[PDB]
Amino acid sequence: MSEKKQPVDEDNWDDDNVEDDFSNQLRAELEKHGYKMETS
Amino acid sequence: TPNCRVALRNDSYTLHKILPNKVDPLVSLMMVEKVPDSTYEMIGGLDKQIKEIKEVIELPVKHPELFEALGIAQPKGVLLYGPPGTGKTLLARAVAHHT
Amino acid sequence: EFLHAQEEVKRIQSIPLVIGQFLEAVDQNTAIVGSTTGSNYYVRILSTIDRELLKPNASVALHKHSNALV
Amino acid sequence: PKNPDLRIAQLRFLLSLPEHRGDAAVRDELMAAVRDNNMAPYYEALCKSLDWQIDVDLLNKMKKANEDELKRLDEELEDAEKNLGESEIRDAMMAKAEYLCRIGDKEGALTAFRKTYDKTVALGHRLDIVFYLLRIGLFYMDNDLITRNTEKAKSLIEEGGDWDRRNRLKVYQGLYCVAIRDFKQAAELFLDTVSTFTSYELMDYKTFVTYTVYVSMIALERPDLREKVIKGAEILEVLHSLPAVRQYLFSLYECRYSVFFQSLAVVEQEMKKDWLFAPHYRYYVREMRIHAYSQLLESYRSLTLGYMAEAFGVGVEFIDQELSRFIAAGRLHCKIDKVNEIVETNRPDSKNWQYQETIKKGDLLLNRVQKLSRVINM
Amino acid sequence: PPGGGEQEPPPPPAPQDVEMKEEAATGGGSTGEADGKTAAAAAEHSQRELDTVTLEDIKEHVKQLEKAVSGKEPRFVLRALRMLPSTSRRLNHYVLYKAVQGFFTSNNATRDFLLPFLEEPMDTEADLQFRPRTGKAASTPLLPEVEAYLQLLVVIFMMNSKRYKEAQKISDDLMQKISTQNRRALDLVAAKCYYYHARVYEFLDKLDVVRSFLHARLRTATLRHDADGQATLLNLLLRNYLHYSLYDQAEKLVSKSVFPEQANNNEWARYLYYTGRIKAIQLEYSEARRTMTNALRKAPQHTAVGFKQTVHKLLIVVELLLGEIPDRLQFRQPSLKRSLMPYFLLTQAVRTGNLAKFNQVLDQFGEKFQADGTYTLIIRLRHNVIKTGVRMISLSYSRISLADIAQKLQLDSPEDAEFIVAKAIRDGVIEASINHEKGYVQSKEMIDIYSTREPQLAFHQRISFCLDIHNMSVKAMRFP
Amino acid sequence: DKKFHGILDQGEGVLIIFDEPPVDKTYEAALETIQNMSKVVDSLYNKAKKLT
Amino acid sequence: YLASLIRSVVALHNLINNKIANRDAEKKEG
Ligand SMILES: Nc1ncnc2c1ncn2[C@@H]1O[C@H](COP(=O)(O)OP(=O)(O)O)[C@@H](O)[C@H]1O
Repeated sequence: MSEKKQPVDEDNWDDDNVEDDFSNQLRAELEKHGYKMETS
Repeated sequence: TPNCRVALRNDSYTLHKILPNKVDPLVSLMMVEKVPDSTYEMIGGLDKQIKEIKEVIELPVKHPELFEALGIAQPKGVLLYGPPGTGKTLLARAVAHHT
Repeated sequence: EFLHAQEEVKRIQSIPLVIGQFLEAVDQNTAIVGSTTGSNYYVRILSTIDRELLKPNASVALHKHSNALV
Repeated sequence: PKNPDLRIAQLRFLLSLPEHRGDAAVRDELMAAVRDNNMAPYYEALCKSLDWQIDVDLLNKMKKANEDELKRLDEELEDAEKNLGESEIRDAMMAKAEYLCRIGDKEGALTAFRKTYDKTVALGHRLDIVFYLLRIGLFYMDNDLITRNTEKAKSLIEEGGDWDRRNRLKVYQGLYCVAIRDFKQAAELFLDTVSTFTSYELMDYKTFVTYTVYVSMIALERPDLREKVIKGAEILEVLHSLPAVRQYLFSLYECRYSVFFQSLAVVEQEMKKDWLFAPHYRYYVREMRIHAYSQLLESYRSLTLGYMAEAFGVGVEFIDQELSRFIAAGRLHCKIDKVNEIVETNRPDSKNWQYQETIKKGDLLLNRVQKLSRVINM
Repeated sequence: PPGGGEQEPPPPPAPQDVEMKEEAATGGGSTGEADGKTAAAAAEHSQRELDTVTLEDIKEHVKQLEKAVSGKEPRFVLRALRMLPSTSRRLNHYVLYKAVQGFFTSNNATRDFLLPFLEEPMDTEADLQFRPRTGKAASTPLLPEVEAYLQLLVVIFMMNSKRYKEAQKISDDLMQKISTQNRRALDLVAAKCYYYHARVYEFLDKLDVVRSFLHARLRTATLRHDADGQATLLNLLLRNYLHYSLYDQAEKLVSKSVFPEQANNNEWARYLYYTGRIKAIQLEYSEARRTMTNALRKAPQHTAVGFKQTVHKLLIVVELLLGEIPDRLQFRQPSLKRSLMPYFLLTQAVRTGNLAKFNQVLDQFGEKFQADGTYTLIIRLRHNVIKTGVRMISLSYSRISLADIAQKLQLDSPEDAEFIVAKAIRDGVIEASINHEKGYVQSKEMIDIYSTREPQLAFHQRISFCLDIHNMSVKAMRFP
Repeated sequence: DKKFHGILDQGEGVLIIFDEPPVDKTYEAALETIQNMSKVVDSLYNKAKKLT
Repeated sequence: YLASLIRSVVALHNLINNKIANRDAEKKEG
């Protein structure tokens, strides 16, 4: 058994969707709000 | 077994088949009276009387040899007394339940 | 053909019908009833009755002569 | 004992995952690690620690004291069987295996708890043993062993009332349903906050108040927040000592939208450093943003997008890119316009969105049973 | 001699313990029950031969001092194996060579002594008509020569051993192949030696005159037997025709050999994958993903499965080409996690609308994709990035300027920002119009999609499908 | 607070009032069966997948 | 669509009810 003729050689899913949205977008979005008050 | 039901044909009254297990009359007796089945876990604050009642009843069943080493007759009768409503029935029901 | 024989079996459910009471069953498709003549009986059943309408303490019909479950 | 045992699991989280913050956490845990006879649960924590080169006599003075308690059990087991009580070998170490549960690993616990489970004829010791198995199964996150004994717990409470074993139990699923991302259960298991006692795991009752309010603002809408957690005297006076969380809850209720994001930045920062919310802190606010957006947006129809800068949150382009990704996410029912600078809403019926979740589950169960019937029967 | 004489003397007999029970039970069975009475459609000797390939894959590693396998060959090759009264002495000869390893020293086969280990089918009335013996008596030495492959002046010893098996293979193709399963049980011995016939040749030799011999092997296949001869001779036909530019793909479309109808659950499983990549490589997208999925859920329960590390990568290459994406790390492993992180970072760029985010991947991992041999499908995702984005923007913004969408897609030009939207409508992504005089692209709001016929088409696919599995539960039940 | 339902306008104050009990009974009381039946197929693993 | 979905699961539970009576008698009876 287990031959496989070789030609070549929750906890996990919801956050992966949440990793997809803010992948490179405002990770520690905490301190821009302190700087957005005097600008906007 | 003695005191067991059976089936029975009627033309010749030949024995047919064992009909199971009806009741012991002792089982029906306590079923009529319905004592409040208890345990040590519902005993409120009687720790020294539990130690007294085990010496006379609990020990001469599990260890009958332990009195032959002392060579005395094993006890037979226990008197429980006090004002009513203090747990005479539940303590006696507890000891018979746990051995 | 099975549906024709399915309905044929209820000719035993005719009119001179007596009344017992369910007590228990030994096994599949055979039970123990108690008639209203005082004597209990070990009877065969009829197959088409839904078995899951039995024993709180069920009123049952019994055959007149053969005195089986009906 | 297992009663101070959950703070250890929080401080292990406090040790490893804040990477710069790993100096005082490795000291105050070692303040409790190499005392109270703990041997097993910190070898790889010592591997995540520094060298600590001489721990050998530090272990030898403790594994001896482990053996000392273990050998007086070995001196108990023959004096209890000679003149028997209710199997007083087992009955002694049915309280001393929880020591061995803390000291050793689960194996000394599990073979002794299932030993003493069959001893006691009343559940009043059995159901307290089951609370021990639940608590270690949280430490080692035994997500498949908690499913067994929780039913075996709940099957015991029906005989008797056992409300100090039911209301105690509801906190455990309430911490388990918030361990998993299941918030409509966690607020429902935290529904009482009345019989919830000054426990061991949330030793402040007010920390339990913070956990039951952070999940309650997600799970239910506002016919129920405006009756339950604004009018409960059991819940008002305990955050009456809290300036932030009183302001954090009421800013959504009072429609003080600008200061809502201010304290939300504090909580989401706090939710990151907190244990057991850090698996899902990025899931929290993106649900709380879209909860905050749609509440304002479903009152009006012809709202301009530049009205939300000075009254809801500053940065017009910040509003722009954030609403752009949520309508594209398939939620937040409105339709933003761009070059006349207005946000128009719609109202879709409760059929298509109710239809959309049905076609998800219908594919998923058909994925389950088609894959099953290939595996079985060759 | 003490470090030898306690660690070297147990490697001879304990393999001799298990080799008197596995291929001696195969030699005790498959000479008398494959050349003998029968080994039917429900046979055991094929699965017994499946048990004597896998065990010896990871059994032998060492160059065999103390003759622990180097003495097995002068044992196992002096075999007539004709009938029981002449093998009752050979049942002693399984033990007579054991003291040859022990009392004396045998001939230690270390890379030179395989030439007097192959010329034996003349010695003491051996035959080749009993090819249920001799095809196995080829493969019982033909495997462990080539199992390690050892690639140092050995290849000719592997070759001449195959040549004697190729002489058995021509007697298979011509002489009395009927109802003894002389083709059937040796189509496996054909198929299993082909992978040792290939990794010799895929290492240092050519590839293509074997293909015409394989056409001559495919010639007699389905021409005497239509069971496991149509199957393994076509994956082993395809295995370098995909990697070559020879015609070989529209041939396999109109070929009748597509269905052997049964191929023993593991060669059938990858069979739908080698032709699953053929539709992938020649632009047949939507047909491919169902024979890619069907090639996944028919594989067994091993862990070191590096071809399965490729099919899970390739199955959602073509689904990025179609738009749908599942969670790929839903069965992530310690050996899958490292084989996903460059490729999982690719589909991160696809679910976004950024344009040169594709370029930030294709320079970072442009070399990794050419190692897996998949780059030619990767290069065309920019058509699917821009159709994902134009669906994303048109559904979000209703009335957006065409001189704003290009700056968000970093297109660097508004003058063709009209033009992708033209091909977005020509393909049919978005419906609504463009005010080319003004510059805004307005979109109509969606209407009652509930009272359209199309959710019944989500049903009618699945009404008829769910009645099939209820029928298949009936058809597969009453075997008793 | 959903004690009344409608919409408010900002330009001139127009309250478009509408009402429909949409449907609730047909779908979500049929949706929860699916997740009940999912747990039945999960419980099939404890008498088939372990067993044969 | 719900009622047909139920029909597939019920006969699948019947399928194991024949795989309980196939494998657990060939070693017992023969
Ligand atoms: N010490 C006690 N602990 C717990 N329950 C008690 C105790 N004493 C009496 N009860 C209650 O009294 C009832 C039993 O009556 P009991 O006191 O045994 O009658 P008696 O007067 O014969 O002792 C039980 O229902 C029990 O709940």
